[PDB]
This record gives sequence, structure tokens and C-alpha cells, in this order.
Amino acid sequence: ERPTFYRQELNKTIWEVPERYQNLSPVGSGAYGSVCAAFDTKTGHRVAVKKLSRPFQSIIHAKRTYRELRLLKHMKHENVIGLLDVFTPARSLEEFNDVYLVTHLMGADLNNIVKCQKLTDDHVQFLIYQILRGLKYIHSADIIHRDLKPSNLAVNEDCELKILDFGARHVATRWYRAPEIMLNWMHYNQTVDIWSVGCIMAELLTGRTLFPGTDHIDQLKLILRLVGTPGAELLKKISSESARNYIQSLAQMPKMNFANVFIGANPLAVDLLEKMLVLDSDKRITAAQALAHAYFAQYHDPDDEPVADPYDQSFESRDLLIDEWKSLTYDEVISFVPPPL
Ligand SMILES: CCOCn1oc(=O)c(-c2ccc(F)cc2)c1-c1ccnc(Oc2ccccc2O)n1
Repeated sequence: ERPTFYRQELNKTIWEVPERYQNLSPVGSGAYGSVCAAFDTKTGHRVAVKKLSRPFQSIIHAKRTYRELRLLKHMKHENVIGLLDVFTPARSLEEFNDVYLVTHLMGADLNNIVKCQKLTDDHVQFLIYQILRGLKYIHSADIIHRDLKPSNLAVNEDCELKILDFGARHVATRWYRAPEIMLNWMHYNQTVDIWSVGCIMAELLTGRTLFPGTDHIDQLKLILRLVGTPGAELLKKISSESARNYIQSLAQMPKMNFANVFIGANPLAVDLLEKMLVLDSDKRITAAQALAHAYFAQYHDPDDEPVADPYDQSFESRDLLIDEWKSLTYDEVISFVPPPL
């Protein structure tokens, strides 16, 4: 089989999709793409359709299309965005130049669902548990999110949450960023995603952004004032002289009393936060560890927290030319096989 398409301009952009999907309605766009809500007539479902902006405009563009198609094809978890479909109108490699991605429309992000804010301990518990559950899977594939933030979480009105790996507004990235990755570090880790999860949690229990820096310099100042200036041990792990100084040069920040800052809320929540917002990535709790913690007693089930199949990202090392990335991508478009009902 090979479907028939129809073009239209969802302002000011042109869309070329199988007749399968109807009622294409714009829902947002960034620099790397445009999404539309729509109805999958096959399954009778509502879906999100993403048209990538110019997938192969450059080497940098080429490899990221590829990166995106590859991760999305790999992700099969209820807490992580995956692919229902992927298509192109082209009929040969020769004319390949557009890529479309299909997934379950969620219709909003955490932000979009949460404001004005401060929800019951109960919803926080549930939202964060879904995030730690999807993160468990992703990390288990040897993948680091690194861009975890509210606008990177897709939530529907049933409060079900999915992590999207690529996807801002319509959040301010450095507000959610592990300190280590605002210092040029490192041979750092997975637990940078744990920092952000802590940052999101704080704001949900609190109704306000934990660390709304104005820049990377400010950002660190606010982080330090909560968590305090670094132990001499941590210090010794820092090779970056300039990093050491910036730190070593501050008010000697005392570690603040979580209890007092946070907030009148569930002492379990706070003791978990305590464990997520650590200066040392080496000492930060892990997705899986975080899931087995008292705070999520009513949601936590160890035999329903799957981990992923291994993912080859050896491609990340390579340096190919646009055409090779492009044909790589196409090959993956060609080979895609759809999910089961
Ligand atoms: C436009 C804001 O976010 C878009 N988001 O980034 C993406 O990149 C995709 C995306 C779409 C298709 C795909 F195959 C993969 C990702 C979606 C996406 C995925 C699923 N549902 C929705 O619905 C939303 C609508 C408005 C606001 C937030 C939403 O979550 N978006």
C-alpha cells in the first residue's frame, strides 16, 4: 500500500499528509517544526502531527532529524512520547525533503495544565511519579534528557503525563538546569535530569519557580543560597579553575532549612526534594531509587516500572555528510512499523 495525500496551508506553512488524518489544526511551532492537532480516521483518534521545519538544511539539521526519528522510534512507554506514524509525501530518496511524525495528541503541557498554581499533595505525587517512571525507562536506555522542563512534559486533561525528548511556549530552560551543566562540566550524568525533576516538583508544591535566575551567574547564586556552597570534597572534584573560583567566590552560602523553605507540605515530599537537589551529581538520587521512596507509596509498583531495550546511539559520534544523514533518515522512514492498536 501507499496512501494518497492532500496539501493545505496551515499558515503560513504547507502540509502534505495522508487523507487518514483530517481537521489539521495548528497547535504550535518552534524553529525546528510545526505541530497540528488532528483526527486519525483509521483508529478514530486525535493525534499530534509534527512537520519538521527543514530536516536537511544543514549537517546539524540532518543529524538531528535522524536523532529525533531514531529516538522516537525507540520509545515505547506510556510516560514517554513515541510514534504512532511517520511519513513523507516524496516517492523516492531523490525528492525526500519533508518528514512528518505522528503521536497521541495530549493537547497541553504541565504549565498549560497547572496555572494558576499549587495543587494538592496528591496531584503532585502523581505527576512526579509519572515523570520518574518515564525517566526510569529513558535512563535505562543510556539516554540523558538534559532539557527536562515543564514545556517538555505533555499532559492531557486526565492528568496523564508524557516526557517529550524533542520538542517551549506560546518555562525558561536555565531554571531547570543542573548546576554542573551551567559550568561546562562534565563526565557528568543522568542525574542532571533528576535536578530538573526536583525543580519542577518544588514549583508544583509551591506555586512558584524555585530558581528563576536572570542568567547563568544569577542562576547559580540562587542555587547556592538554597543548597549552600560546595563541600571541600565536591571542590576537589572540580578541575575547572574558572568554575572553582566562581563558586569559591561567593557568600559562603549556608545550606538552608528545607523544612522552612518547603513549605508546610508533606515532609516526605521535602525529604525527597532534599535528595534530588544535591550539588553533587554523584550523590543525587536516581530515577529508580526515587521511585521506591515513601512519597510515592500509593503509586509505586516495582513490577510495573519497565526499563528500556538497549538503544544504539553510536551514530552520535560519527560525522557524515548531509546526504548520508538524509538517506539514513529515509531508510528509517521506510522501515518504520506501526504500533498495535
Ligand atoms: C506545541 C507544544 O508542544 C508540541 N509537542 O512538541 C512536539 O514535538 C510534539 C510532537 C508531535 C508529534 C510527534 F510525533 C512528536 C512530538 C508535541 C505534542 C505531542 C503530543 N501532543 C501535543 O499536544 C499539545 C498541544 C499544545 C500544547 C502542548 C501539547 O502537548 N503536542
